[PDB]
Amino acid sequence: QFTDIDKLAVSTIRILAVDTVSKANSGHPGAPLGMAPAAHVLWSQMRMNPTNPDWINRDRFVLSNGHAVALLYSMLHLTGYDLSIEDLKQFRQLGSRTPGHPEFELPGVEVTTGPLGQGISNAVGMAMAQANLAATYNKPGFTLSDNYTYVFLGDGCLQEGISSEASSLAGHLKLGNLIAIYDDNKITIDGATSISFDEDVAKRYEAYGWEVLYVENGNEDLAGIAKAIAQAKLSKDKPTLIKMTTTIGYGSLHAGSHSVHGAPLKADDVKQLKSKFGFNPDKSFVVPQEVYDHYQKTILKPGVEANNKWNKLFSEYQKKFPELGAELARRLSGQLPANWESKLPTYTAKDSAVATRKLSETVLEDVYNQLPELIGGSADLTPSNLTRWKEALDFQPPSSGSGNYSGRYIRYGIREHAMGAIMNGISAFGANYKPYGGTFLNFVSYAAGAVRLSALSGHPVIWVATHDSIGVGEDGPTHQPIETLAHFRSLPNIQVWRPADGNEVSAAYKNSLESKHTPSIIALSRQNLPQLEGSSIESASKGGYVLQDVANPDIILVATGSEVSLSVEAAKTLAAKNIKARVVSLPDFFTFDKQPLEYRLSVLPDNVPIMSVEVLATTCWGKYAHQSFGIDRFGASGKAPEVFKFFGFTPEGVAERAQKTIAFYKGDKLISPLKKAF
Amino acid sequence: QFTDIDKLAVSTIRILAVDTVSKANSGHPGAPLGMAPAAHVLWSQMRMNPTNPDWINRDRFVLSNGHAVALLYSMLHLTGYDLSIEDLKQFRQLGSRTPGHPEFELPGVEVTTGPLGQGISNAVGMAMAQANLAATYNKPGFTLSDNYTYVFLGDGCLQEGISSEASSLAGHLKLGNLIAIYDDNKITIDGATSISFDEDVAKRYEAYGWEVLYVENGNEDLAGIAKAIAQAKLSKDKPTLIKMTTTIGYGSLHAGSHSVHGAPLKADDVKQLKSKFGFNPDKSFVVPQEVYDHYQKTILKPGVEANNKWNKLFSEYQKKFPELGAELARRLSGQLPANWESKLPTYTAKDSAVATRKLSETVLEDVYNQLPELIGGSADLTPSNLTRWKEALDFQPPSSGSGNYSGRYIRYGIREHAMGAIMNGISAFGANYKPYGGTFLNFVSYAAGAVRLSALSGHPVIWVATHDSIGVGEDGPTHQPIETLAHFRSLPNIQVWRPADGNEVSAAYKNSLESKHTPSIIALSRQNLPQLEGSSIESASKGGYVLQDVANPDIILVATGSEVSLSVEAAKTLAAKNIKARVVSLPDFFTFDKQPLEYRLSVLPDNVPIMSVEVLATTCWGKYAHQSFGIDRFGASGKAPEVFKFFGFTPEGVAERAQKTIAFYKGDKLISPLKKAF
Ligand SMILES: CC1=C(CCOP(=O)(O)OP(=O)(O)O)S/C(=C(/O)CO)N1Cc1cnc(C)nc1N
Ligand SMILES: CC1=C(CCOP(=O)(O)OP(=O)(O)O)S/C(=C(/O)CO)N1Cc1cnc(C)nc1N
Ligand SMILES: [Ca+2]
Ligand SMILES: [Ca+2]
Repeated sequence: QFTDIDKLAVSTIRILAVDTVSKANSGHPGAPLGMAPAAHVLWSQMRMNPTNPDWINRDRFVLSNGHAVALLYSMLHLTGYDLSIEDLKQFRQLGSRTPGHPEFELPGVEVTTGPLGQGISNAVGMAMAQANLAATYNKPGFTLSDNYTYVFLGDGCLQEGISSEASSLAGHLKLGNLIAIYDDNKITIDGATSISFDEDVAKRYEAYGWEVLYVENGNEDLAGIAKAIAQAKLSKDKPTLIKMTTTIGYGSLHAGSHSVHGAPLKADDVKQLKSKFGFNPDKSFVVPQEVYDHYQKTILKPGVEANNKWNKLFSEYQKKFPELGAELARRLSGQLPANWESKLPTYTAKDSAVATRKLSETVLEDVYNQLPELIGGSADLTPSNLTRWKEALDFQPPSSGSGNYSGRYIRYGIREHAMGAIMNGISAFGANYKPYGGTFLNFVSYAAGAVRLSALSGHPVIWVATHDSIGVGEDGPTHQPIETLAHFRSLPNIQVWRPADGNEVSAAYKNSLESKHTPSIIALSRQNLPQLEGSSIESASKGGYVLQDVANPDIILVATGSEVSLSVEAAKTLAAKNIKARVVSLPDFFTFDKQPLEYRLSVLPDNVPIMSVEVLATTCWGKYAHQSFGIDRFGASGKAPEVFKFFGFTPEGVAERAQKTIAFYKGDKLISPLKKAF
Repeated sequence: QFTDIDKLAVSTIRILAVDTVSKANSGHPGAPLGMAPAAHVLWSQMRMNPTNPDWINRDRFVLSNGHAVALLYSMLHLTGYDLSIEDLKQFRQLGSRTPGHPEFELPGVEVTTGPLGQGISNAVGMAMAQANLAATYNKPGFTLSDNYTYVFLGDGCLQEGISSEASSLAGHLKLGNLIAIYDDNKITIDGATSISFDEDVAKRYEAYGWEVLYVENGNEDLAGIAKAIAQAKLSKDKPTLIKMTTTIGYGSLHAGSHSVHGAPLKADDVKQLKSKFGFNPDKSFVVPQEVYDHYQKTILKPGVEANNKWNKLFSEYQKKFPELGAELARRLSGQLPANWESKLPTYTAKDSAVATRKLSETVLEDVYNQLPELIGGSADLTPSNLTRWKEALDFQPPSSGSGNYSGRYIRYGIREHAMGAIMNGISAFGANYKPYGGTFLNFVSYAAGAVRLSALSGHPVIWVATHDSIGVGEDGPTHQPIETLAHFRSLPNIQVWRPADGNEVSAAYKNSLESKHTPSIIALSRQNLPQLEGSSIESASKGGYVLQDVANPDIILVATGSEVSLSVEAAKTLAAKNIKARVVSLPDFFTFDKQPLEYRLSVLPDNVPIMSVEVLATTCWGKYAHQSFGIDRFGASGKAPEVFKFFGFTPEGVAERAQKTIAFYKGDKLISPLKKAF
């Protein structure tokens, strides 16, 4: 039952968003105006604490149509979050807390959106995390977890393939606490949706197993919107999509036109809009006191009290369940178990040779019990990635018969992109969730859109990327990575691990799991590799180190993964020719670059030629080596050993190129590629 | 009406594919065994010429579930293509004509598949190309174009978001000559589809506007498969999907199990399989003469005659329609109009400043009439990319009211990945089709899966990627490319143009359009840039050149796009300090690298420090410069000019770093980064 104060709040939201966009003379007024009614109704019935944006059991909201951020900033301010009118007055300005698209860093913003399709996919992950948390910690009389996951999205998100992947999986998973509101306004940047998007959205979502509800007049029907949301909560066995029809830019002289999608409304348009809603056309950023009072009473105080009651319930829970209570308390503090790394496998040169793919499997087997927050999965490559521990229980709806929500292994299906965004959502949920997902390194590229946000937002997600090179063999070039590592090494804030042996694999996992703000891609091989003499978790955790040292080397061979052992063998060939080669292992560029310059230079000093060895593109190696031996063309379908030889990657081949490099620089003064002039 | 010979052909296909996989001791026997009946029926009614795989009006077949390639190689051999049993006996071996996944290079293989979801998307493009060719050249009594586009796909392709994008668009486009057969075998690598994929596929496709037919017993129902295909052809207004249920690995002792998906069948399993079908369990690669005879009579001879009648029809067409006939003849020869480049815009330092985004629009406007094979489009960013010429007619179904199939502008919607694969399909169709698609550079990354195949297969598609950097301004970091260029510059066989001004933009388009085997990404800016003194189409067409020369320079400033003008201004600042700077423009790494070493060294010689300037990652610049001034962190939301200054990109900022570089190397012997030791 909504009254005049509710209508006033809606007008306030609409005008505040418009003023925000107008002052910036940049931004999108359309969707904010169209979705204001829904924002008011939804937020007014959400259980959250504006004074504690991190409350674990808060209902969560995701703006998948991120360009409509002026609406989110308006809601954040109006409902009590730490965002002021001045912040809104700095919308889209260098260094403000109000960037042109929602950023994870801001309190109240659950994830970074802007790239269409990501938000809704993130929400699927949030709902999955909630389901697991509840199934793992809830007890009779102690409902610690039961929040809802709300999402706003438009035609753009519905067209991006990632949302189809995520929605198909969400339907299979029967995520009944996931509720999405679709802004059905029939407009996109190119004009009417009919010119490129006339599918039956409702029918498609029902096909995924979603319940689809409708709100014919999303422009004014507050009760209808409220009723749809209420109904969505009743279908606990199906995620729900609410097709809410609205007029983009409602209120504007050009409402319903693509022109109001992403350009500020003209001054006179804003004036008539305000007058129309009973506001002074000559005033801006106006918030009637009655509106603040209303939200204080309907959202803020009730939210603070809900959080209060929850803290009381959790306090008692820890007394009732000391172990589970301490476990969750630890997770909420964002810390892994003390000395958890002690369970990471260690090796010596005496141990047998193992593929890093298998070594990875062993690490997972040795730490999954120690890390209850660890949630794994694979994009339909479980037997190939070796990402599922022996007695794992799959994350599935109870009715499946293949597992339940307390399960910790996700069957993502052939959906890399959605897996990437879902992991971001699981990570964003909190409670120290540590999601990891497996697939072939070459197909991690299918999820670049999501991986980029993992890096930008700082979601510590982990990609277990096996079959890292031509070592794949027979499957051929369409399956053999060449540009993949160079790509992500060029992406800020992402670890790109390529472990050479057992100890390096443990270091990769150690650093990846302890990471709080940096995602990780761990590139693994399927071919067997020997346990290197000189490797250790401690040294490899530095991203780069001297594996095999020698006094006054004639050359330094810097390599990664499978090529480190190759370089060690090449060193033997060189030694047989009275040539000294120091071998450097560079497990991770990112981690290495984080070390002090002093250390990095001790690894890659001046006065000695440095040649890199890695069976992938050489484009990214200029930062560490003078010359590079790699592959800058596509692969080949053939037995792995034969393919390596085809490309010249044999001990002799490396040694020969080392000799050429030595002769090439004889008599020259060499400077470490690490030294910069500014 | 199929008889015993047809059943024998199916058994021959099944066993040949199995033997092929077994000899390689690598590969996938599952789908080939399951889809053999459909392959026989489909191919037996396809109008194609095995003796001329390039016949423009041939019905086309795409194996979207590429891992099932043993089936395709079997069909190619059995039906008369230039592929021998020996070729099959070299399946998955280094250098053979039969790699582990289908490659575009092989005659009879329409596109490269293996990465799931690409094939079906490519097919959508092929059908679109056919529709346009027919609408453009067909005349009363002269039906030059009317072929069908057939596709085989499995659960894997249906799960990848790219196929949803492509299928949604295909439905909107009412592509009635597109017919897809879905291998509904309920199995994927992780096991039963029910664990991650239980959506209602039929309902979803009907929601897109596709007609969905069924074949309950795809293991034996030859007539049913034939009837489904016949029915599909009757619905000229809807693409058709045939849900054909089969048993994966039909015939194997382990049929129906995930174990037969991608591992050769054991020796004894193969033996019982052969005995079961009436073949000798001790013989391999057996083709009964009656089978060759049957295909000679039902496919090869009829195909040769159909191609013959078509050649006769086209010869008469050329006499009837001299102009249109010569036009199509030219296109079929794969050549652009003689001296077509004469229509490319040219500029001088006297012309006004223009954003390369706008310059691009002008090129398109000046050549679309000259190039009838040019087909453009945008992923819902037409007004932003400026990719649509003034009097263009959109490619749409006749019933749309927005255009028809003769239209040359595609409204791709927010579907970058599908746009990438669809352009590949349009390019692959032939008739010299030149598709180009626009979107923001940062979202080209959403289509990496397809772009990679553009490079691997060698489809000369063109991406008009606007808003190339922080110059984007207010939209912020989620929209500002940092790693994008570095990523694709690390990918073999792809041009990554970043034109600095008017002449460079024309050079970019000249090289991109004349390209026969290399795709292109043209990175464009939105900010205005001046017409450079020293630029020209001829010079820029070399990928790299000396824009502003000077005798005995103290430093060389090498830059791209918007940073070239910045470096020119920086040179003025340096000159004011009695410092000489030569300015080099590097529009395209790929094209530059193609030039003779002699030329490249003349542009980037020894004995002089070289500093690169580009507002993106520096990770890829080690190949050309000693020091690099770029951005290796994410962007910021703010007015463009302010963002540039924040990152220090002003004439003074570049000049200062140039001075640091000069001092850093004073007294040292410098070698061009271009010189290699091997
Ligand atoms: C294509 C596109 C938009 C479409 C707007 O349609 P919508 O239906 O989602 O909403 P409205 O109803 O509000 O128009 S908003 C937008 C941006 O770049 C803006 O962020 N873009 C470019 C864009 C392209 N591709 C991706 C992955 N993300 C994007 N943001
Ligand atoms: C996941 C996967 C396959 C699933 C097979 O399921 P399917 O239902 O399409 O067919 P079957 O019925 O024949 O099993 S086959 C396959 C490969 O790597 C093989 O090419 N892969 C790994 C893979 C992952 N992701 C992408 C984009 N492409 C791939 N090829
Ligand atoms: Ca819309
Ligand atoms: Ca299948």
